[PDB]
Parts: sequence; structure tokens; C-alpha cells
Amino acid sequence: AALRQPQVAELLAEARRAFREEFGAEPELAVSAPGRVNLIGEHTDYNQGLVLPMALELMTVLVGSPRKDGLVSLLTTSEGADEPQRLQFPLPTAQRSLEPGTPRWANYVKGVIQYYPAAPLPGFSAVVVSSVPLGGGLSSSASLEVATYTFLQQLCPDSGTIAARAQVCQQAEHSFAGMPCGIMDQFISLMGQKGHALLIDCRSLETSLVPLSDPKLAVLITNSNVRHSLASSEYPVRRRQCEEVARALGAASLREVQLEELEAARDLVSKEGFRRARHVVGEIRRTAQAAAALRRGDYRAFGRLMVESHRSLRDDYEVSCPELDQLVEAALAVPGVYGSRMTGGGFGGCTVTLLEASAAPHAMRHIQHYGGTATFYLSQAADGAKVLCL
Ligand SMILES: O=C1CCCC2=C1C1(CCCCC1)N=C(Nc1nc3ccccc3o1)N2
Ligand SMILES: O=C(Nc1cccc(Cl)c1)C(F)(F)F
Ligand SMILES: OC[C@H]1O[C@@H](O)[C@H](O)[C@@H](O)[C@H]1O
Repeated sequence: AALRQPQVAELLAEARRAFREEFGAEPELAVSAPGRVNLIGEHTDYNQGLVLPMALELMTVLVGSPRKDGLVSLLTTSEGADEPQRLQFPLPTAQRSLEPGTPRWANYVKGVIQYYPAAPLPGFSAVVVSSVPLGGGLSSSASLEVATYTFLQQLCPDSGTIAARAQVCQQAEHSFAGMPCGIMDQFISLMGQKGHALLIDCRSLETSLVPLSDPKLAVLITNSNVRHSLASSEYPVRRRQCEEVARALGAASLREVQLEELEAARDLVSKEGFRRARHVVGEIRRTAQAAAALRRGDYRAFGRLMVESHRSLRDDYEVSCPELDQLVEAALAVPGVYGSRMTGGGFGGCTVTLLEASAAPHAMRHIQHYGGTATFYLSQAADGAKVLCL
């Protein structure tokens, strides 16, 4: 009864309704980009490391039509969007470029338009909707960016690569949302495939599509329903930090650095710095293993590596919060659970629990033993960016 069933036919319906009511015509176009859960490989992406996200059935739909007047008209119905629900603005030019500001939800769309690599980009009308809980750790921002991107490609096809559209979305996040993220979230919103995880090499940008066939094993995403103050603020600090180590170690990134190399170099770098690279360099290894373990389909070693990932993110990288520790520590003591850990950037958001679908009704009865409000998603590994024509 705390479990938010996804309703994706309802999400598109809602979207179509609101559009015809707002603008006076049936929309021509529907796109979706999903939210994500990162199964293992946390704070590795910007250290050119490995990440094992899968796409969620939680998503962000644009529905909309091209305009002859060169201007953009956005209406959002997302519950937690900041006022106003509606912004219009001329397309950028050589002369004027878009500026981030108010409302913030509109900055991600603006961002993508501002860096969209193709021309001529005509003006549009769009309703924006989302079942991705906003600031809940499941990449609402990447779903909206990649949803925008996808809608723009129908207006003006790009002659480019997935990485290029990921980078464009990532630039919008940096410039327009002030969030210096890596490419896991964008990549996965773009490239996810139903019943697969997506093993992303963030040095080479080689990708692997890893079957999650087995219908026994499932994944419980548990929303902590907190986004602590230090989240916004401590992400860039971590990055700056990782940068200095590589700087001091004559290493083009932490990817190339391996743990035997860091152990020796305790004193080349800071004490703070050393306890954090231990996570990155280590993390990178356990994402490889989890990868190789998933192919072998040892649901068990999922745990060792996934529970170890939390410990490392909590004790070493310091991007957990009591609420996460108590959802993780609560899950990892339940028979019928391979393992649990904070997912995405931390200081709040969701845990992810690899468990036997048989014990789903027991875990959701047990957790909601949590000192806070728990929201539950039972996540099929899902499709990436989708167009449907109306
Ligand atoms: O303030 C923060 C902290 C960082 C994470 C986060 C936010 C806010 C920014 C905008 C207003 C609500 C809160 N928004 C997202 N929004 C994401 N917002 C959407 C709105 C409509 C459709 C799809 C969307 O995806 N993420
Ligand atoms: O993770 C899953 N299954 C899984 C199966 C075998 C080994 C491991 Cl580590 C995982 C998922 F996504 F299907 F639920
Ligand atoms: O694993 C940490 C991740 O945090 C996400 O929220 C961020 O957007 C990703 O780029 C990655 O840094």
C-alpha cells in the first residue's frame, strides 16, 4: 500500500489530455526517457570508471507539436515542480541565448535546446510529465533532459552519436542546472533496454547490454523521502578531491590508478583524499566483478559486492545518511535479500535491494521498521528513449 505501481499508459493519457486542453489541438508527438537506478558503480562515472545502471519504468513524457512562430511553450503537470507550471521563450540565436533561472524545471529543457547540435530547430508546444520522483535519486533531471533531446530529434534530426546527445544533456545539467554530473544518468536514459542492465565504460564509452532474464530475482527501490542540505554541496567537493589525487599521482584519472598503487602512495596525497580514492579505485573493481557475476548469474556475490559498495560509500566516500544506512542495514539483515545499498549521488534518495520476488510483500511490510516515510517501486529493468507517433 506504500508501493507506487507505475502507470505509463495513464502517464501518456494525462499528458495528451492536458495538451489538447492547454493548446487547443491534439499533440502530434510523444517521447519518453526513463529514470534510473544504479545497481553498482557509485561515484565512478566522473573518475572514468565503470557503472551498472538499469532504466526504470518511472519516466518523463513529452507530448507536443512543432510551431511556425519560432517560440517554445511548456506546460508541466509534475506534482512537485516549482511555480510557474508554464514558461514560454523564443529559441536562441547568435544574438540572444537562453539563460537558466525561474522556474528551475524549465532550465533542463532550455539547457538541451541551447546545446542541441542540429538546425534548423523549429519552435514547439509541449506538456511535460514525470513518474520519476523529483530529487528522489532516480535521475528525474536526466529523464527530462533526454526526453527533451528525443522530442528535439523529431523536430530536427541530429546526424550524431549517443555519447554526443549524452554529452549535450550533461552540458545542460552543468550550465543550466549548476550540477557538474558525469554521464551515467544521461547514457542510461538514452541507451537502456528492457530486461537488461547497461555496463558503461566511462573512459572508452564502450557499452554492454547485460541480460536480467531470471524472473525470480527482482529489485526493490526504496525512497528514503529525504534530500539532505549537503547533497547539492558535497558532490562537487568529491569531484575536486578525486581530481587532486590524479593531479598529485601523475594519473590521467583514478581509473588507471589501481588499489596496490594507492596503498603505496598513502602520504603522496591527503588523508581525506586517500580514504575517498579507496572507494573509486575499489568501486571500479567491484562493478567489473558484479558485471562478471551477473553473466555467471551468482545472485549471491551480487550482495558481497553491493553490500561492500554501501560500506565503502558510507565509511570511505561519506555520501550516505542515517536514513540510507537504516534502509540498507534493515534490508541486508532480511533472509531472501542478496543485498542492498544507497543508489545514485547519496545524502538521501533511494536504496536498491536485490531480493527474491517471493519476499516482495514481506520486505515492503518490514521496511515501512524505518524511522521515516518509505515509498516503494518494484522495478522491471526497462526501455530507454522512446518515440510514439500520434
Ligand atoms: O531542486 C532540485 C534539487 C536537485 C534535483 C531536482 C530538483 C528540482 C528542480 C525543479 C523543481 C523541483 C525540484 N527538480 C528536479 N526536476 C526534474 N524535474 C522535473 C519537473 C518536471 C518534469 C520532469 C522533471 O525532472 N530535480
Ligand atoms: O540483479 C538482478 N538479477 C541478478 C541475477 C543474478 C546475479 C545478480 Cl548479481 C543479479 C535483477 F536485476 F534481475 F534483479
Ligand atoms: O554514482 C554517483 C552518480 O550520482 C548521480 O546522481 C550523478 O548524476 C551521476 O553522474 C553519478 O555521479
